[PDB]
Amino acid sequence: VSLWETVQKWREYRRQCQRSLTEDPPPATDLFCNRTFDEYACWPDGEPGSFVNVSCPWYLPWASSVPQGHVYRFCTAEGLWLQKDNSSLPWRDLSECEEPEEQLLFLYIIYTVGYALSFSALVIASAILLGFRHLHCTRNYIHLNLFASFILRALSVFIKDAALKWMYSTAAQQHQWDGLLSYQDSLSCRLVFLLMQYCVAANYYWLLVEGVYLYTLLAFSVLSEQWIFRLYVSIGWGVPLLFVVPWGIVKYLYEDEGCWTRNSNMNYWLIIRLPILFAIGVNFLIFVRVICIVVSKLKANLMCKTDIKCRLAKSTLTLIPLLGTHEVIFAFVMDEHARGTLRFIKLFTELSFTSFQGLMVAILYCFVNNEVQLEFRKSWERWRLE
Amino acid sequence: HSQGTFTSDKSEYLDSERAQDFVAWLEAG
Amino acid sequence: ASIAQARKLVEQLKMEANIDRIKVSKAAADLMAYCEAHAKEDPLLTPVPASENPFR
Amino acid sequence: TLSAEDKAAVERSKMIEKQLQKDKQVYRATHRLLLLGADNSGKSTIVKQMRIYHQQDVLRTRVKTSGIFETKFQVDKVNFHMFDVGAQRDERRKWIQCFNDVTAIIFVVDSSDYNRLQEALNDFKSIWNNRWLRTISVILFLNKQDLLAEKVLAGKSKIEDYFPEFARYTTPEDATPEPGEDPRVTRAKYFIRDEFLRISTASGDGRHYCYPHFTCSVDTENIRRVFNDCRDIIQRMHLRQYELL
Amino acid sequence: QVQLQESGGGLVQPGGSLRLSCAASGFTFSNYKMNWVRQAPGKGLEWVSDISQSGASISYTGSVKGRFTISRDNAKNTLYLQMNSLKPEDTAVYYCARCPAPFTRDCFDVTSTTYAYRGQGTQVTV
Amino acid sequence: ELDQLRQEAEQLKNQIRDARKACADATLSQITNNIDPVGRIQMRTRRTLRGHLAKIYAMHWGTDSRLLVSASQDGKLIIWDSYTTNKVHAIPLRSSWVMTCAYAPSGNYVACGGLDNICSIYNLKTREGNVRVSRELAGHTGYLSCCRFLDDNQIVTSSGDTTCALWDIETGQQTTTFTGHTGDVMSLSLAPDTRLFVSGACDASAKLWDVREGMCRQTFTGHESDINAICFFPNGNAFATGSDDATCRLFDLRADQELMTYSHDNIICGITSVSFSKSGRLLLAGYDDFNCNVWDALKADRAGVLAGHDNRVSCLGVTDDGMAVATGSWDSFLKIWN
Repeated sequence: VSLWETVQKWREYRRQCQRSLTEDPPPATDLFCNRTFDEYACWPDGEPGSFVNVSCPWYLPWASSVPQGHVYRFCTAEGLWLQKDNSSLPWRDLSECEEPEEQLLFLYIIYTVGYALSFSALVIASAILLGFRHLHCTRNYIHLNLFASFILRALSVFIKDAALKWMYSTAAQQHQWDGLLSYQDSLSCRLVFLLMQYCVAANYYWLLVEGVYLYTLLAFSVLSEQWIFRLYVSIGWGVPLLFVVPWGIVKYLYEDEGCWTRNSNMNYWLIIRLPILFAIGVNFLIFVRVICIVVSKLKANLMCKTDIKCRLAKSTLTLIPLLGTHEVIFAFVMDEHARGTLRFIKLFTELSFTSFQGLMVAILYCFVNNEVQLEFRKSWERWRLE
Repeated sequence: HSQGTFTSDKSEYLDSERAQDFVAWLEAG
Repeated sequence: ASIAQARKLVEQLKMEANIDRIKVSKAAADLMAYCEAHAKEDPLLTPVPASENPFR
Repeated sequence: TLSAEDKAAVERSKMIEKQLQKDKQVYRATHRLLLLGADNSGKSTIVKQMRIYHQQDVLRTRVKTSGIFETKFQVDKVNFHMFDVGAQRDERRKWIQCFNDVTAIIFVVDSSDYNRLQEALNDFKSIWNNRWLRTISVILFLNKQDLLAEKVLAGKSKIEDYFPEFARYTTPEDATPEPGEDPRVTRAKYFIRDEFLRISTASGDGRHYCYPHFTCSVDTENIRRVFNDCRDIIQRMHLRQYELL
Repeated sequence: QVQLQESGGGLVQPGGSLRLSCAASGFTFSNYKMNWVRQAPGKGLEWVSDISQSGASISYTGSVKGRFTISRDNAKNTLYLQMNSLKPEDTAVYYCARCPAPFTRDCFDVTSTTYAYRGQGTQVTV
Repeated sequence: ELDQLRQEAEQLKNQIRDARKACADATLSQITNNIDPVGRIQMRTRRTLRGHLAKIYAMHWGTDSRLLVSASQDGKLIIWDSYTTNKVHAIPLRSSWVMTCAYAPSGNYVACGGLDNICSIYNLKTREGNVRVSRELAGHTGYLSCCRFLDDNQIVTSSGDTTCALWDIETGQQTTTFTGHTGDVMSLSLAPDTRLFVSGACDASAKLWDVREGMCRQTFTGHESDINAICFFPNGNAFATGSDDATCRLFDLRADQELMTYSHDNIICGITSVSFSKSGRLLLAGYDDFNCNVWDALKADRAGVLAGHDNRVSCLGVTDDGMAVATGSWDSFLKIWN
């Protein structure tokens, strides 16, 4: 079941006609019965006054579901079958041979919006941080790298969707059946998708170094900051490659399918799914031992006004976007099993959130962060002395 | 990772559509 | 002791309170002469052209 | 040879920069404290027992001067510096500005001499509200706990004489007293602690805190207590940058 | 320079309801914190009471509470220190204290040995 | 007798007040409010020196208007080069608490001091091409506040024990000691002819000293709080004081009375540093509001703001030729303006 597959099966069906042109049936004694060399069978004319019946094609997928059917045509001595017009629309019965994705449209309209909003907010945030001199620090360097990993994710997501149209019915909207296979059998489409399997992994691993960093400021004494940053920038931007490039090798060593977009072999998909899940699990662990500490400093806050219920509730919803804690909910359990609405729910509950994650990590950790607010007021007031 | 799964899904349904249209452009066309 | 030091300071204060004290008009005139005497030499008053200074 | 001379100078500037880069990681890997007390508060003795935690150099004794720094004492593989001010004048409202970026301030109170207890109370209030010493937390040490016992046990006590608020004081329920102590001594021990704590309640809002402790003259857990308090102080500061507190 | 003057002290019959008033000049009186410091014979300096900038916050030394009063008066530029129920240990010298920095709630060196902005002092006896 | 001495002191004070009143005829500002002002003056940073870790307390320009030395609480002494922002020397300090520094007129020595009561002098003409503490000075019983070189073999120091003294570099003893102050002396400035100098202490009063004999020629009052900084007019006959009462005043040695009272309404911060200019017309000062307002001499109206510092400003200085103006604050940064 594949366009490419069936194009070559029609090249074989025309090779069949080439082999059938090699053995043609003799005509009858009349005007004609023009069946000549059609797009199905290649058998010329015949004896009319009979129910001329030729079997069903095999390359047709709609016909594999019903092999019992075939074509029904009653040739007559006049030269054709049964029609009101001459050589226009004949008597045929292909109904015997040839035997609803709404969600997709819905889903796609939602996340193409979250990612756009994120990208906008994140380029604004990154510009603000890179602007002021005062706030140049290790924490904000990590924040900028995480921002830049969300901007690289959005881009690839955008471009990838364009590719789908080009190699499918958007270019097949015209009469270029050939153009889709050439562009599909090229080496420029292949690159395009293998460029995505890296941006997603890099975003995941940068969320993972935002939590491992956060974790060592409390756990134990810090060391050479110079060395620390060099090791961190190597994990977030290069550990993805260590399992993305092997995945590209496997896809371009054996599978070699349509621009590496269909996870046919679920074992090769695990090459990417496993490190992502590892990063998500470490991020979730880093999120549970930081909330203990926060409740052990509020509950034990000397005088301690009992309000931990509305004070630590606002200190959990600010850590969720930074460490990407929402991914551990559905993804950790199911993956290639749910074949029901469960799958749809899973799909819907992740795409939606992840697309809008960037926007939130840009507000809470930059726009609303009071320190960044001091850059503005001071400068604004500075500028106000003229 | 829920992004490659949407990509895969869209691709397999979409691909199939084009195949039967190829057929109706020949046999039925 | 404290008493001896106080007496010494008193004897010192007495002679440190009888010095010439002219009117403030002469001091103001001298300040005027000094301030418009070198008013064109200080670069903070009249900046030099920004073509030969070492801060280009 | 303009380039040649410029190159000599540039090379020099790069040398005197590598040394600064090396010293930056040493400056930021140590903690500076400030210990100040009273003339009769056991201050000295405490400084002397941190020595046990830390031609060549042997018992370096210089001239009688100010700023007597201790033995660069260290615990649990982290270095601590403590600066005991001495040989100075009575007034301290001007040189106190130097210690505006220290990790913590150690305060020692002689809670055995009732007479001057109230005069020691003021100094803590004055240091608490200072504009420069406004984001610096203070560690409280109540020294000479042994001598307190005797007092309340002898005759001439009258601890409510200079403090007539003790009359209605009841022991807090949360107070965990030491197993094998006396009710009278538990009342006196905890009645001074919250005296200092009430001053710390004003101008609070989490900017800085105060940590009370019941220390003794020959206690050996001081360096531990200081390490734990500094660790608690550092962790709270980091959390405030991530808006978690 | 800055001069602080106090009066009302002296020898008087016990229970005389003494009067202690501080006179200030050479600086703005509405911009500084006023304290009270006492020096009993045979020992060092002692702190008694303080008042806020506008007279709102009031504190007392534990030993003497509910027997003394303080009242800052900007218009008359005086202080009210009426007192009663004398004790034999109340015989001492009272010094009118000041605060070096303005626009601040606390300041050191009120009981220092050689402070500058401190009154000359008056002698009282029961 | 105490009582006897009370009347004598009161009579002396009354006589001094009457003598001051007799010499006063009219105010300078009201009688000369006709000349045009200097306008609004704006500067912008040209160089930004970095490298210091902790805050900065003092700095001093050289005699060539090209080299300057700065001291910081991190324990390092650094000699800069304003032309190319290239460091030359980096001398570690014996003690990490430093509050003052100085530069020799011949460019051969420096000085430092702080909480430790010893003053250290370093040589920069060494044969080994390094630096070495040559002499150290001891004898003070209080933290040093300021020190300025007088020549290759004399120096003047100020300490917190209400005393000032003059030392000898070749052999270290107090050649002369000046006493009479009540509070702690905070700053001093030598005259251009090195014949007299003034010093303000924590008693709202200033004094004038003679380096030769040692007698206190004159004394001036008027402020209502501690004196934090003091400068010296280029002509050699005036000086300015900046106190913690958010006011600035000017004094004249011959007039013996204050002339200008630079103040405002919305500023409540103590002065930290004071310096003049080449023309004796643009007075610069520091503040706790993280700014450095340029006030004037006869104008008396902030005609320039040096905003750009994010922390307290502690040191300030100007070159001998006036071409450049430097500054330093508690953020461990230096700026140069024009």
